Amino acid sequence: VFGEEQEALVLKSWAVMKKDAANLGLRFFLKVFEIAPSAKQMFSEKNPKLKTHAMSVFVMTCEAAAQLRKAGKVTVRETTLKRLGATHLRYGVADGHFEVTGFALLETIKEALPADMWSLEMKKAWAEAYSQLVAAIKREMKPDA
Amino acid sequence: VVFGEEQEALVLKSWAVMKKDAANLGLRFFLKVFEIAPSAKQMFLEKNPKLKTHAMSVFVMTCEAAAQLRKAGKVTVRETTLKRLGATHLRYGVADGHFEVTGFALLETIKEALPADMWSLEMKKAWAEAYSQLVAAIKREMKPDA
Ligand code: HEM
Ligand code: HEM
Repeated sequence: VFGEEQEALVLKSWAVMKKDAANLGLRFFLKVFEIAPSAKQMFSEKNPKLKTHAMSVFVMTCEAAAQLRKAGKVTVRETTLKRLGATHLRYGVADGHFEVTGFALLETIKEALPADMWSLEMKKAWAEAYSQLVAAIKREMKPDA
Repeated sequence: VVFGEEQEALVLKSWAVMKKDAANLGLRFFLKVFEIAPSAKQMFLEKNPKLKTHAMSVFVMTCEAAAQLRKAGKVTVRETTLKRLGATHLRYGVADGHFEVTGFALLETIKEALPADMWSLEMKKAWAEAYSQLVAAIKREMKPDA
């Protein structure tokens, strides 16, 4: 059901935000830690691993949006998901963490994006792709049945 | 202490004896497990081959842990990987106490299957150490690298 205009809303804003990714990712993380400071204990500033992770969140969320247009479902490489599941299960990432991060995602997009690009339609588009990505990763963080 | 030649020989020799009744062995093994901790069943009755396949892996990999602890200073990635094992047991919610119950059940099952003549405090220790060290390696990939 994810439309072209939905996929487009994600892609066109990404196109703009990836021009300042390093600071984008930093804002992304400062916001996560402001809501839930305890989540800093999972990692261990300009930490380039933090940059890489933030960008991963954004890039794969764009890919899930692409994949929701096409197959109407997240079609990420099965071994990438399984790996994803295991890493996040390994570091103790629970539902709460995925949610706070999704919330921080939307607020970081708002803050960083030109005011004239932000809307309810775009909010929802990023919220859907991100949720569907999280659902798939969660699926590999539990027994398959 | 220090898994050397003697401890290996005890495990290998005993395993060569028990191997002959391995089907009945593994079933008895996990029945004890479920008897001590019934809640453990929900992570996966006598007739289920997937249960037997699992009990076999425990015995066999413990036996292999024995050979590598002696030959290389520690347990190894042979038949699958530590990271794979870590990730599977994590994904099914297996805690320290589950590993421990299974080890107790292991030694209990070995003592029941072996000739009384072969059982000893030293034999007990050899299997306990090789199992303890395998579990330790597995748990290492159920957490982040310190
Ligand atoms: C859908 C959202 C997310 C995506 C796409 C994502 C993606 C990734 C990727 C690609 C890795 C690299 C590890 C590997 O090669 O498997 C990773 C690692 C990690 N993620 Fe996530 N992640 C997400 C959400 C989260 C959340 C919500 C948390 C916790 C608040 C989190 C915590 C971690 C931790 C602690 C690591 C390990 C450290 C590292 O690789 O540098 N992730 N994530
Ligand atoms: C050192 C001891 C043990 C060894 C060597 C071992 C080994 C294995 C192996 C080889 C697998 C197959 C999947 C894979 O390749 O990752 C597996 C699966 C599994 N193990 Fe263990 N395991 C051990 C202890 C335990 C304990 C204590 C429990 C729980 C009481 C347990 C529960 C499970 C479960 C639930 C699965 C998944 C089975 C399925 O999906 O049908 N294991 N184990």
